Amino acid sequence: KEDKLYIFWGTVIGIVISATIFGAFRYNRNVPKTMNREWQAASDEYLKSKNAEPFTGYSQIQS
Amino acid sequence: MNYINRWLFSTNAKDIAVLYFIFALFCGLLGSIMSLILRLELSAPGNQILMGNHQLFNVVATAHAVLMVFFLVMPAAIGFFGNYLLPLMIGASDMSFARLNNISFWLLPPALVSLLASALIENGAGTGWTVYPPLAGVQSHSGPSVDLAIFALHLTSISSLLGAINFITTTLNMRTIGMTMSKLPLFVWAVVFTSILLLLSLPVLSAGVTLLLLDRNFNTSFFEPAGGGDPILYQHLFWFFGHPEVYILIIPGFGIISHIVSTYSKKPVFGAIGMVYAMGSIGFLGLLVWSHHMYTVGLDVDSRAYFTSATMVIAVPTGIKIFSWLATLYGGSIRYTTPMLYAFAFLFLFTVGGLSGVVLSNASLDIAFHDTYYVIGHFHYVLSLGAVFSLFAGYYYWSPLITGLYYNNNLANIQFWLLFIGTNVTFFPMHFLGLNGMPRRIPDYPDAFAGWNAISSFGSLISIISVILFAYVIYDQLVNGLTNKQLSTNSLFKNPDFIESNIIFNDNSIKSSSIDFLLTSPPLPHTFNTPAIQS
Amino acid sequence: DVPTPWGIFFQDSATPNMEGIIELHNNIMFYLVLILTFVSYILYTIIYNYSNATIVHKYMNHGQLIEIVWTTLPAVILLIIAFPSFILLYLCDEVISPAMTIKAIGLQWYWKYEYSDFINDDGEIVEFESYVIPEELLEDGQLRLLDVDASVVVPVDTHIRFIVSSADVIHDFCVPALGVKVDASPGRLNQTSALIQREGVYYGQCSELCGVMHSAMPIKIEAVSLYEFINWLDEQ
Amino acid sequence: MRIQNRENLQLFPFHLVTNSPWPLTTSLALMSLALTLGLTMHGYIGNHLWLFLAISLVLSSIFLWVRDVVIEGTYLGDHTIAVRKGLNIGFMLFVLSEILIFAALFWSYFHSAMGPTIEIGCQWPPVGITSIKPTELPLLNTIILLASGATVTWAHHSILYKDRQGTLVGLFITTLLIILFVGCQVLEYTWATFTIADSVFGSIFYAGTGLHFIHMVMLIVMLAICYARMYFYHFTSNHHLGLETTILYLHVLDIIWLFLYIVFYWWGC
Amino acid sequence: EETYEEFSQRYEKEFDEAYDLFEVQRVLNNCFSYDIVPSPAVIGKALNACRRVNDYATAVRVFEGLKHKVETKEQYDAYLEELKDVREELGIDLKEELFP
Amino acid sequence: SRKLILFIVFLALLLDNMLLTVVVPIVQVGLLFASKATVQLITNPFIGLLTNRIGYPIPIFAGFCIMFVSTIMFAFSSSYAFLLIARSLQGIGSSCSSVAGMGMLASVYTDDEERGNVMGIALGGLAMGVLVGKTAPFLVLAALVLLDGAIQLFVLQPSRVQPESQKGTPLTTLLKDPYILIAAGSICFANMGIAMLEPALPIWMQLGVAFLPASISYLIGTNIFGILAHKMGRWLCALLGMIIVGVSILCIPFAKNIYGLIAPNFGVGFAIGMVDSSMMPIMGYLVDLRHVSVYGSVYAIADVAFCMGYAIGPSAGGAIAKAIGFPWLMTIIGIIDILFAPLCFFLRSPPAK
Amino acid sequence: DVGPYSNLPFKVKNRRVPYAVPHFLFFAIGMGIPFFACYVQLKRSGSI
Amino acid sequence: SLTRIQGSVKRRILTDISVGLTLGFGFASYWWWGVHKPTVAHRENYYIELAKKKKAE
Ligand code: HEA
Ligand code: HEA
Ligand code: CUA
Ligand SMILES: [Cu+2]
Repeated sequence: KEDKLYIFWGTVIGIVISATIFGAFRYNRNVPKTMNREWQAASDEYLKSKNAEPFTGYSQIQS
Repeated sequence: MNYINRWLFSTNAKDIAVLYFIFALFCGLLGSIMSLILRLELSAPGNQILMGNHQLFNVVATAHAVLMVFFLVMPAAIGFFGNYLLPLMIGASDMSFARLNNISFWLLPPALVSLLASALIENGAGTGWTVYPPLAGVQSHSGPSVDLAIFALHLTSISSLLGAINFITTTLNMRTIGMTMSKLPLFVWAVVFTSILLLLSLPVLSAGVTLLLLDRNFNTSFFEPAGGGDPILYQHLFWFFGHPEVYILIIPGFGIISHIVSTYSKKPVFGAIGMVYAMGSIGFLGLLVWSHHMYTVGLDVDSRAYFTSATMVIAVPTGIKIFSWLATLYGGSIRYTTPMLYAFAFLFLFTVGGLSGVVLSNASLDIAFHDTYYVIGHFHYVLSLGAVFSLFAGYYYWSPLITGLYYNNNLANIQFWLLFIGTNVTFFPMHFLGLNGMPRRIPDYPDAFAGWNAISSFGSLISIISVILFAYVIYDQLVNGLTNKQLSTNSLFKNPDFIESNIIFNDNSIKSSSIDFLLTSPPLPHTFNTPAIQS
Repeated sequence: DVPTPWGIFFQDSATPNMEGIIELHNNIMFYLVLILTFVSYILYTIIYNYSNATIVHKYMNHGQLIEIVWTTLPAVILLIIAFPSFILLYLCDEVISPAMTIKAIGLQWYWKYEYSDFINDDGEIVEFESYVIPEELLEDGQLRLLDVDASVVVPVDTHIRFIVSSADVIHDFCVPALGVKVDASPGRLNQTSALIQREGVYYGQCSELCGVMHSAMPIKIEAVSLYEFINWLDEQ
Repeated sequence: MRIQNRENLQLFPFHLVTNSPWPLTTSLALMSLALTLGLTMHGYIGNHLWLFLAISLVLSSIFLWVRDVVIEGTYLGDHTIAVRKGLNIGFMLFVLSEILIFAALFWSYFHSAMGPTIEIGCQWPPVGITSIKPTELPLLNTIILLASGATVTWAHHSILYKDRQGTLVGLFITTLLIILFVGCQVLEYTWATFTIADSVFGSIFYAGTGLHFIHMVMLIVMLAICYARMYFYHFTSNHHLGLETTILYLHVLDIIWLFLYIVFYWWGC
Repeated sequence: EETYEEFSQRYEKEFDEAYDLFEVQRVLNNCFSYDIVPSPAVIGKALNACRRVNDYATAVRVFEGLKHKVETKEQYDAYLEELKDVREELGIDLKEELFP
Repeated sequence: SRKLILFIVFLALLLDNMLLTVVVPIVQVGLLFASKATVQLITNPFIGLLTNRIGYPIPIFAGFCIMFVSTIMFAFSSSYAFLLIARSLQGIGSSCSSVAGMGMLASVYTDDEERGNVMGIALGGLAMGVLVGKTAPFLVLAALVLLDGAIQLFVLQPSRVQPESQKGTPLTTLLKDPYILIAAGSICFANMGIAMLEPALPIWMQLGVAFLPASISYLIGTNIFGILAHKMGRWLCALLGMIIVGVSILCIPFAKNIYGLIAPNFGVGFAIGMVDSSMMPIMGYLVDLRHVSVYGSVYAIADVAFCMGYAIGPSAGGAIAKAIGFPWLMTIIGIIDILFAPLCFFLRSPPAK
Repeated sequence: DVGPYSNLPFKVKNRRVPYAVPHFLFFAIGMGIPFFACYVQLKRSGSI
Repeated sequence: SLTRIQGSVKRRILTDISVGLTLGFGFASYWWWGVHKPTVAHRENYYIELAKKKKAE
């Protein structure tokens, strides 16, 4: 009974470290000019005038 | 001088397997760091780590393909488990051609040097793993990089051919007194059936690579369409090697799983003759299909219909093996030790990665999936989760017998769960990126493919931590490993039964179906003086 | 059409061939889901019932009826899968009268389009080259690494035959919505056929590796009406 | 096993090789050959006397293996009935692998002969390339090979009837009946009208009949070491495995030449 | 291919010829490894076989395996109301009466 | 299109020799072994007249269905009379399939140079059945290929009865010609020796390794000499083939061991392959030169000459082996095969009409 | 001398430098070479 | 009576195959009648509205 707790709390502290490493490579990114909300709202008007994705959905907004 | 005549000038077959293991560990570390370099660039849109260089992205992908198709999986599955276990299972002292075993080892460190020197003298060799003719000419790659990379696929070919002839010649006339070739264990049959494909596939690859070399440097024009040749010929002469190759990587895994399923579930394997016939059928039907990698090149309409028919037939023998493994695990008692965890995680993920192969077999459906990340997600569920899992299970099964030193159970379980979680996070959104339409071999992508690329960059950092924990497991095995056999009862090879008392069990401890687990555990240098007897 | 950010499934169709592809994939997924659920239920039963058990049935090792049932039952599934696959392979192609031909030659890192008809007596064939718009010169709202300076403009409800070749290395023409994926190898011509049912814009990317600028080579197809196509062809 | 003094001799009929250094040296020679051939073909070295040292060291490494193969069989005396069967199975599985290299080269011929491209105006042997007439020197080579296949049967049937002069003469005649093949085929490569670079036709004709040239230098060497080892009394009337491997290697090359003469030299249209 | 009335004769013959504790536990181990449960006559022979070799724990562990082989609880109590004069003559106590 | 017909004919010949030869793993024995060949010999000329009436594709799939139901009746048959009936229906199905398939390859491929190559590929199925585990993968591969054939022939385009536009010459008019008979005799006397060698080989002397080199050499011989027979002349290939069959047949009595039979067996099989792929296209050439072009009855005659050896072989071979013995039987068949070879020169240029 | 530390090419116990340094340097080189290759080919092509 | 038990595992096998297939067919008949057919219906009703607008014009 005192070994399954050890395996569980060994896997949790293996997932927490990788999240903190990946977060450090996430603040320091090269963000291009197209990834902004005021640029992905201008693309929706062009995709609305020339009718695109009629059945499902079109939305280029992901902030 | 005794160091030289025993670890450099060697004859013993079991002492080359440990050198194969030490080489395979290094060549599986290098490619994994190269894969971490790729996955840290394919994270968010833009040009992040490699500043603007689209060379040194294709070079990294090529060198990550070669170092783990040719330098990790084959040396582990042929050198460490084939050279060591096959003489002990069939009951022979050593191999039939021992000096050929020594040359088959020592051809590989000169093959590593040329591949590492194919990425420093020039721009590099960014041709992909499949070195296609009209890109790898003297108009895009003009330098000593492709030439030194196709000389690393000759030495490995010579080593594999010389090992396969040794494996076939040994099992024919070097058996014990009472073994016919119908009482052999299943691992010996796996090694035999991969050694026949190694004979029947490698001359075509050697011919195609040599003709590519003659086209590059002696202006011969086999595959140049300004003199009367076709590039498509090379594709034929590549893929006739290519599809036997990907069964060579997976057939030695299967037999290993059988032993674990036969051991920790205390039942014999359901239908062994059906299993060896199924492996024979899989080995034979891997040579009559090669053109399903080429459906978009412009073939006939009556030739696609043959290769859709001959590809879906291979599902029938593999299902026999899967359902026989289920029938073996059905009735018996199951104790969950660290080989059986990897065994249970292989019967589910090989099925998931293999059911995607039926979707790609159709020529009508391959128009939507060719050169797309669906293919990558298909073959990573089978290569990383089918072969590497079998390798880890084989290591955790046979390492106390070979080495004599035990390991901590808890850290091995933490390693297994970290591999499981990180690898299932990494390769599953590749199916979604493939279905939406992301092509292969691109550093930069449109902004719509961003979000899933943020998630598949997170599991790789989980898997590298599992590799580092595996390194610490090996270190804890080597130091203080004599005192790691009373912590847990995983060290016992088989458990006491219901009626079998403990006092009776300590007198008669090992019950087996092979010669392997009754030896003294360091295996002796000369392990059979008098011959073994089978009725 | 355009890719969507958190995509799970296919893009939307504008050609009968892509609808046949979608229908065949959704037919295969039925049997694959059935097989995966059967295997997963058997492992669940094995884990829940026969874990750390006192009784071992160590003599149930032969089987004779049950080995026929896992040999004939997958075969019937393969025949049922193989019927519509062959019908889709043979049936949906250019059986009757293509109405146009556009030659799409692939150079090193751009595309070259020739509309081979509409020939004058002197050889005044309409021709253009399509490049990629760089990130620095984009206007407000254009898609990065997919938007071009010249686009292939075709009518609706007209069979169009694409003949694809190359001049340098092996390329691959792709428009995902239209169901077109054919190679471009430097010494032979290849053909595909497309019929477009609704107006819009259709985007695509090259597939087979060609060198450093593999990620910047888009394909853009506009599907105008017939009057707009005639007015466009009298300007170029 | 119940013979009286049985402990003093080995209890299983298999050969335990002593420790030898030659696998490492072969690999170190192939390292030098691979890197020098990769480098001299693109600059970076200039002098062409390192490649020749690499080839010479490789060939001396194989010769130094075969010495220790001979001494362990005619002097130490460790070749039982089982080890001979293993060596025969081994050699058969290299002859089979050396056949399948020619299969790929034959399939590289029929993929262009049947269905030629548009750049060559659709025609075998194409316009401007005069082929080699098969009623000249390619007849002489065929009849010399068929005679050499007949003379070694008089050499293997004279070592079984214990006639020494009659094994030496036949091997001598065969050794001079393979040198003439090489001498004729080096004269057919200096009196030709088309090179390795003149078509896909001149590129596959000098790549299927050039591997055969390298494979027939090996018979001259293997027959020299079979004449010289018979002159010095190493061959008995029932234990000779050097002759049996050279006979199986010659006949496969004769059958391969009879398929390099109907497909390459006669069939052109 | 083997029927109930041949199983329940062959295992009686095997139980009436064991000479050591290894053999009694060997025949007892592969008797509980079929689809047929042992008959009340076979188990009555197994306790005399355990009496000849003089072991006590094996005579208790036979009755514990019946609780796992038998499907329900009513059949287990139907086994224990017929193997009662065997128990109270030799002296075997069940596990749930010892509380070990 | 045109290649799927080649696939269908290859599978038809494969199933022909698989259901003929492979009966033991999957006097009464002389009559039971030859029950298939004689009923095929009788019902071969009827299908040649039937294909002119009802057309090519229907008898092929009728023969496949008849073969399937006859094999499944043979699967659980115990009495002798029902077993004889079952093998008779197996033979009559296998007689429809091969004749109609070879006629339809003759009909579609009109060019003379392509016909030899395609029939050289198609005749290679006569040795894969001799070579041929679980075999359920291969049966469903065959079922998938015939599903493709049925989809293209009967589903996408409608098919009526549709009798042929021209009326062919009758069977007796073909039998009055000397060239067709003397072409058929080459195949008959070439296959007679390899037909008689099989039952007498357990008498003289494991089993599969003796027959394996002929199956290895046959495919290589037919696939090479289908293409190259156009430039060399087919009569010369027939002459050299009969010569090599005779020499390799006389090579067998001097052999005194099982391992000494490997080298002549190659010299059998390759040679008989060069007999077949040379001479079976040229029959379809002769009707295009002298008669009206209907290819049914001529390939019926060719299948008659092929199956005469397997019909007459074991029953006469056992009697000769009991009477005189193996080496004189091999000597007389070898001298017959060598002596026939001079007169195949007559097919160099037949007179046109 | 057959025993549990006899079949390995490296010495583990009774050693001057402790085994942690040769165990760590092996993995350090193995995960440090393909960054050196990228550094060299980045610096040869202008970019930092 | 209650002291005669002959077959127990075979009934378990026949139940565990006849539930793993009903569950499989249940989890596959939601993919074809709740995910697939309404998408084809939506696709068709989009196309029986684009033609009527062009007919009006
Ligand atoms: C790792 C080894 C491996 C394995 C095991 C397989 C397995 C299979 N592969 Fe191969 N394949 C590769 C190696 C491998 N492949 C690689 C590396 C690629 C990428 C190509 C690259 O870019 O170079 C590839 C890609 C690939 C493609 C895509 C080619 C392209 O991009 O267009 C195809 C399609 O035909 C294919 C075929 C198959 C098939 C049908 C199987 C099948 O064997 C899968 C069989 C599995 C099962 C079917 C499970 C059985 C379960 C049952 C219970 C049976 C039930 C019965 C039914 C399903 C009817 N493979
Ligand atoms: C050999 C099989 C194999 C393996 C193991 C992997 C490992 C991984 N691969 Fe895959 N990958 C391929 C097959 C494989 N790959 C191939 C063939 C290509 C080339 C395709 C192309 O060129 O077109 C490729 C390329 C490739 C790319 C580049 C795609 C491209 O450029 O188009 C990517 C990127 O996401 C990727 C993903 C990953 C990841 C994250 C891992 C991670 O799993 C890496 C981490 C590794 C481990 C988790 C295992 C460590 C192993 C050991 C240390 C165990 C040693 C064993 C013993 C002790 C017995 N791979
Ligand atoms: Cu250009 Cu791809
Ligand atoms: Cu494949």
